[PDB]
Amino acid sequence: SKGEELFTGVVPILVELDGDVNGHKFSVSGEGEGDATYGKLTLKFICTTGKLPVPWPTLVTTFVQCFSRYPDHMKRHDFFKSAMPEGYVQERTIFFKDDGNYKTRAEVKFEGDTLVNRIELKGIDFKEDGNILGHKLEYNYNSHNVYIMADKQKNGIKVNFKIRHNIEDGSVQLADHYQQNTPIGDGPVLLPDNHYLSTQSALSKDPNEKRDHMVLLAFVTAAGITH
Amino acid sequence: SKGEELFTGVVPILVELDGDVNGHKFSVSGEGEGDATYGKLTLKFICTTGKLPVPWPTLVTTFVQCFSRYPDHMKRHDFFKSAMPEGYVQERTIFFKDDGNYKTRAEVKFEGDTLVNRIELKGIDFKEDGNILGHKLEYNYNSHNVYIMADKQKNGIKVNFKIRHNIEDGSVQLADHYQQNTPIGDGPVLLPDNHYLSTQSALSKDPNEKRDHMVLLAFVTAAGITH
Amino acid sequence: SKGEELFTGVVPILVELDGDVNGHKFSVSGEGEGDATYGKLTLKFICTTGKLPVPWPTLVTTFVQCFSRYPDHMKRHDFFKSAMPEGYVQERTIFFKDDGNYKTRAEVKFEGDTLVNRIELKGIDFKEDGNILGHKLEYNYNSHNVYIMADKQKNGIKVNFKIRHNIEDGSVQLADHYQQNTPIGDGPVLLPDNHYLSTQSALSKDPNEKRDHMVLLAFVTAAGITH
Amino acid sequence: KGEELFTGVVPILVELDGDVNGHKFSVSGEGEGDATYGKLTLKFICTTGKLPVPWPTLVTTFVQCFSRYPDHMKRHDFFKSAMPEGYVQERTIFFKDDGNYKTRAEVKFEGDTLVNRIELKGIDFKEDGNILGHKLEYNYNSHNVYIMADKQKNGIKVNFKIRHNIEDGSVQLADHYQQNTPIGDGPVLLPDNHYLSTQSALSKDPNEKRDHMVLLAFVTAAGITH
Repeated sequence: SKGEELFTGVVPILVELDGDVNGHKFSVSGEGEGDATYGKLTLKFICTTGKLPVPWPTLVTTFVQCFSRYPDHMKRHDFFKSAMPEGYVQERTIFFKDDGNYKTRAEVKFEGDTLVNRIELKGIDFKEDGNILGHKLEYNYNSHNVYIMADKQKNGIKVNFKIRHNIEDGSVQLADHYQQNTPIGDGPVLLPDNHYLSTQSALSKDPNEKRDHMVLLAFVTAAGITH
Repeated sequence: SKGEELFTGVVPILVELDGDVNGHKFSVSGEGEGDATYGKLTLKFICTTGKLPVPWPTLVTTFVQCFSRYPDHMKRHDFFKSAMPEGYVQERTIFFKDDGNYKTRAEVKFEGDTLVNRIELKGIDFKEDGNILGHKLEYNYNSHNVYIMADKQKNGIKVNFKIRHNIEDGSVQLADHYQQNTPIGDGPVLLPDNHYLSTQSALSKDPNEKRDHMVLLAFVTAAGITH
Repeated sequence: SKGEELFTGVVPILVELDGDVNGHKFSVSGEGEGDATYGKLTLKFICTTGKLPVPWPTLVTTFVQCFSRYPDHMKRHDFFKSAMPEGYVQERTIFFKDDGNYKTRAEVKFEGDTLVNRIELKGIDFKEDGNILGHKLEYNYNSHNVYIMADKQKNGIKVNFKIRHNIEDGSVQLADHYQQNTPIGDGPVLLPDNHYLSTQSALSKDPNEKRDHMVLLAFVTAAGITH
Repeated sequence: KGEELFTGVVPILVELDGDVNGHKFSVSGEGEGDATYGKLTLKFICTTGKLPVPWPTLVTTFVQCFSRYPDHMKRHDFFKSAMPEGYVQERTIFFKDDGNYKTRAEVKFEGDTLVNRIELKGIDFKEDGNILGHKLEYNYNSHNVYIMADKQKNGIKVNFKIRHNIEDGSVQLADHYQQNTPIGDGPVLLPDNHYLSTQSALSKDPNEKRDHMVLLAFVTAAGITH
């Protein structure tokens, strides 16, 4: 696609999130860059309102699948890049098993030379001392496959996966993600055959940073198609 | 699961289809056996009403995913066998791109020692000299991945994939499958995490058979989960 | 490769083996066809000297990897078709754990329009009532990955894998395969990056065949490269 | 038993003495690994000054014991089985149309630290080539690392081919021939054939003045379901 050409090098990224979980309001700003050639992202996020009222790992998926590496033999299946520069809307509901849910809406588009992800998040029905509001999730992250299908009637894609968040007591908290992406612009996009994205995420801290924050490094690679 | 034990050896299979495509009525009977230990199926189908009014390859998917091989580390994700012996209802719409569609409903269950697949099929809006009613498909079959997701809210699974049917002029006819599977019985069943089945199908003819028929050998293996 | 073009359709196959295992001399003739577009082989083998003195499954690997399906994105890695029509020599040692070994030399090449596999096999040091000469192997077959690497100095490849043969008492007999393939002709061949072949095999009988025999259907697909 | 040593975060030390076409250098590295996620974080410093070869050419030389082996493949993890006593890792790396590295390393626990001590000899490099001429980009591709048992040495043989992107758009290949053997007398796990899928991110420390490399790696075993 034409949008693909915008990703051949290193692209600066900005992330902005306005959040409300059980009435606790908060904001996060992020910045970094993406190198889709290697399917690699580097981002740092800061809670600018003080302490983040939910665990950092619960927000990883919310904080730019246009940086996925699509191998050459799968390049006609890259919806994300095909929607650029005008972008796409990404909406999710994330159901935390035996707990509350997040609902998110984001616009992912170029603003000048920068890929910008602007999100609104609303979380409801969380348990005051469940794993989320009780901060019981470990500061780590597992590898996942993100399943993608075309949604022709909406000129976009439907996406589903289930994050496994390790809890401090040895158990796992699941977070079931129902996701849709739809183009912002009117130009044609690539609607894919079924496939998946293999995703790895490394969370760390900036030793020079005193605010509540998260450093993220991600690798994302499309797979599953040989026709 | 309990139902898993029913598939440790060779199980006889019967298949019965009653069909109507654009008003053309037909019946097909099938028989053979499955060996889920190897993900292997061998079946022969006969059109008992005369000539089959659609190409045999378009019915391959319609004609027992309980015979899939689930490797030991994925056995908790085998919905199909866990629903046995009482079985499951399998419903599909199959959309032939630029052509008509099949809607099917099937009960797959043990009747005595035999696994029985009883199907009703209705096809509508087919073009009279399209690839299907014009018999323009080659007698062959590609390898496909069948994507499975849980639908817990509806007590079953949702399955999606797109068959590529090779056409006699070198093009491909796409057949987009939307499938739902629901237990028939009351007992506990396994709802899987997202995964796929890798499917290969060999079509052939019985040299001693003068009626319109298809011999089918399949291998199906589950993949995609390491957690 | 130029040799690739010889496999775009269905290609008849002939197999001939002369064997001697612990002094037991036997001969097997086989015939059928291959369709590399689908990675598919169908073959029937007959022991023309009487009863086979070793179990049929032990000879499956010996009885045409040129019929593998190489996906379009991996076609530069298909050594086997590149060596045609002049062909290649395939040599193996097969070490049956806690038992004897087979040593084989085969020529695989076109003779007219037919792909012929002509093999000499020598087996030594088998135990008289071990799993092999004692006929304790089940008539079935598991799926395997066949690992391929280039051998630049021999202008060919080196191949390794270990077959798991199921035994009648529930155990497994291992057969470790050390394999080398070299071109017969002096024309250019394709030397691959490391990859593997995913292989599935279905063994059956011809109900109207009174001779000692085996019917074989195989699917083979190359994988492991996206660069 | 060696498995048990990797359930949590394990500090790492790396020490390399090198000589490439007579150019002597040393590198010290440190960080940690978390095999539960197959994840490594390491920082390397050239302590002798400028590194005389590109940082990417040394990535594979600078602890496969931190690979994630999924539960169904745990019987195939040679690397951890050799711990704490360790293994020797030897390689020849052939750079196509250029010279070669030969390495010998001991990888073992020294107290609670996993330590990788390497000797590297490089020869027959072209002074104007991709390596000594510093024409490799500061990046890294994903690779599969193919492992087989070597029963008669009671270890493994490993082969793969690194693709290093060149500053003009071409690729410099580095064919790795690798062998690992136990240092101790204890039993080890000899695996069935399989591979490790490897991803590597190279970066810089914005406050580090010395010639250095920051590396993050993810490594996961695959290919077995029997």
